[PDB]
Amino acid sequence: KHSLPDLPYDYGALEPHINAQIMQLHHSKHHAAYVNNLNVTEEKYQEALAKGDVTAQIALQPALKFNGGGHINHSIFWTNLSPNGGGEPKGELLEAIKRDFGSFDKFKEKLTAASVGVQGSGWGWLGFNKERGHLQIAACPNQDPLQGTTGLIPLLGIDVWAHAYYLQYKNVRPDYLKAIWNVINWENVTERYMAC
Amino acid sequence: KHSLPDLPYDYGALEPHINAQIMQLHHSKHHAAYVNNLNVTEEKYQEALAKGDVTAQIALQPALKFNGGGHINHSIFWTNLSPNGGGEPKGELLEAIKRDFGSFDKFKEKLTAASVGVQGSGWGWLGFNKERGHLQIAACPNQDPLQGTTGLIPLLGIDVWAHAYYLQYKNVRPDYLKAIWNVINWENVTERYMAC
Amino acid sequence: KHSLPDLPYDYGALEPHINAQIMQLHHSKHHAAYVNNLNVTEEKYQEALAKGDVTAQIALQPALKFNGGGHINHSIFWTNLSPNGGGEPKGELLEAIKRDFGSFDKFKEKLTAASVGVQGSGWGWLGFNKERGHLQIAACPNQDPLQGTTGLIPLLGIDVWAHAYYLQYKNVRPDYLKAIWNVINWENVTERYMAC
Amino acid sequence: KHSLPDLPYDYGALEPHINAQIMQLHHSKHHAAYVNNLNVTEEKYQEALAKGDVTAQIALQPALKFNGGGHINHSIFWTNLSPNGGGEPKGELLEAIKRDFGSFDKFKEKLTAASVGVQGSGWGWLGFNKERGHLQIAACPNQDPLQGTTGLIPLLGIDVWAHAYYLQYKNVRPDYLKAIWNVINWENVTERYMAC
Ligand SMILES: [Mn+2]
Ligand SMILES: [Mn+2]
Ligand SMILES: [Mn+2]
Ligand SMILES: [Mn+2]
Repeated sequence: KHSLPDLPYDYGALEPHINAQIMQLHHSKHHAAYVNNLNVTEEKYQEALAKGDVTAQIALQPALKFNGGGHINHSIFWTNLSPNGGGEPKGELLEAIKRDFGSFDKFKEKLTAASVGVQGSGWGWLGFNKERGHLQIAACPNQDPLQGTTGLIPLLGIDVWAHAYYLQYKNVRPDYLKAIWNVINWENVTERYMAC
Repeated sequence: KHSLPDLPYDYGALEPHINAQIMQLHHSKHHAAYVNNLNVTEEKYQEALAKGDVTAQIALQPALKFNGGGHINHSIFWTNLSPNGGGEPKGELLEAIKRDFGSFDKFKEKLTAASVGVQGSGWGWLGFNKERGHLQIAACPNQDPLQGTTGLIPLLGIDVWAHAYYLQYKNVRPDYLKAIWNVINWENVTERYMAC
Repeated sequence: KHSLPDLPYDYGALEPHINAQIMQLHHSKHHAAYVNNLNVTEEKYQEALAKGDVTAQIALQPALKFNGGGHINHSIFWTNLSPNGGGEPKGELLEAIKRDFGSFDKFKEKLTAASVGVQGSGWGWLGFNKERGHLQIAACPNQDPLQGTTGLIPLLGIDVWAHAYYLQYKNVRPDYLKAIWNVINWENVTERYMAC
Repeated sequence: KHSLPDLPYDYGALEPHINAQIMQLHHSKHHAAYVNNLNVTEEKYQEALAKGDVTAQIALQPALKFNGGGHINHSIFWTNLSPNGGGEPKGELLEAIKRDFGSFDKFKEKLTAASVGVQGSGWGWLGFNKERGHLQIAACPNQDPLQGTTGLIPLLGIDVWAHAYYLQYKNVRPDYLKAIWNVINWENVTERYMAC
């Protein structure tokens, strides 16, 4: 069982950067749909599994990756934002940032470039590479979850699906990316980082 | 060279089914971006080709498929719609429809199911199978063009990228699909069909 | 768990078309590995599902598809071959082949083309489409199973992984394809066809 | 056009690690086919580009990637091997390997893992990342070229297509990988490394 997580703010807490209408639809509609479909897919897989039905398992697994990934991605995203967010990180996170990307600006520039460049719906990720021990930027198609498909540990995600910005910024993703920086919860990103 | 095609109507000609704001953005912004990037990609490929630079050719070819496909898909789409559209087809097209899908309703039902089911951005296609000589429904991811990636001849396309309906129907694709039936130019679809 | 099925004949029963060495390697080494790995992966997957670990499930997915498909594909393949095979089929399978492909020779020409044209490792597939009600030819990459990833019901499968012909026909697949027609078990393909 | 490069040594020069039969087949049959097909595809592509036929270009894409990559990958591979190869590298390539992987043995352990773990046909790739400035290991499906699809500059390539080891090591890739370390041309990998 999986559930739709309650936000730690209210829908309008991020205005004017991300309007309340987007936050409400994104949470109670889009994320809700992924959780519901995820639960369905996984009561189905559990019975395909019990019967040893390999064909059903494999047919199931675009559904499970899309909805399961949708749940994982959005669950992290909500925690990645805050009405008291914005600014720059401090401590080991900032030290690591300029160590792997040169500076906070270069990092910001590369993450923005990765998110805006996604063809179609997708996500832009700052991740941690456990093996190599360094920060890394990656982009995922649709709702493919970062860790499950790449191995990298997710620290910060920028959702570039049209439903995350279109009603407010239309076709101009650059404006969407430029605005979100003001509400990123660097306190949460650092927590994620330290746990690695 | 490729150019942005002039519409055969004005932006508001399809109201209330598809509002004027969507038609304007979709044409002068989204389609325009694909044509521009397409032309860039193909003056680049032409010089990669002249130098025998295989690596550059292969690096180029997500760009070319995405923007080139974007141009092809939208160019057909505009002709697929009409303010005098709607209703049902007549002649050999309707005969072929119920012959391959049972009835116009079953067909309509399956095409709607294919479009609404697309994970992420994509297109739903009624196509013609030259080899087998029958109608066929297919769905393509992002801007992958039907013929170039499937071999099927495109007859009718339903664009399910959020930029084609979100401002008006939000997350409810079913409402978007239900509305578009009233402005489909069956006269154009039949032309496409007869040419096969 | 799953099991390596016994072969319906001796390893050297398909000579000279497919030598005993290949049959022995293909069955007792390759197919056995898929079963063993399939079981290890399923056990795994059962643990991830119990804990609701979506990430573990999504990460497990390529291992399960590859091994699950390996087991499925090969299990069908063994029954598709016979020392008393060869020639053409009779009954309605034959009429269906005429109806959907023109003639038996056109069918084998197209199934051979789909098999030889597989880039890298893969399978050429005669299948049945329940939706349309007709036979259809498809090719699958590596060990992706026909039904699970396509919806088509498998009738006859041709394995074009190098481990199925390289020792005997080297770089020449056409020679392999040409030879295999002599050991096709049409009785089995007919049974599979009458079942759906 | 493109050309099948001559081999820097005789076909039996890598014995007993890679027998003459494989080397002869791999070079004069497989690589030659990629070059020939690459040239036919390019000529083609030149015609489609002249006419501005986007559909023909997009349809041509898998043929060109597969053959173009085949030619690129194999051309690098021949220079990566030598009768006087084997042992370890010296100079800064060695320090870079220590710095980015810990030790030479950890590097070969990881490059071997990436190569043996390739599902189906593919390549294991040592590469250099110009953006980050460090060595990196990557695996590519079938004939997809490293640079063109990844951005990484190729230094050392290990071919795991069955046609590169099956005749000699059958189903056991680890034996093949274990053997190949004896003929690696570190002089060439060093030159490729110093160039970028
Ligand atoms: Mn989202
Ligand atoms: Mn569109
Ligand atoms: Mn096989
Ligand atoms: Mn090779």
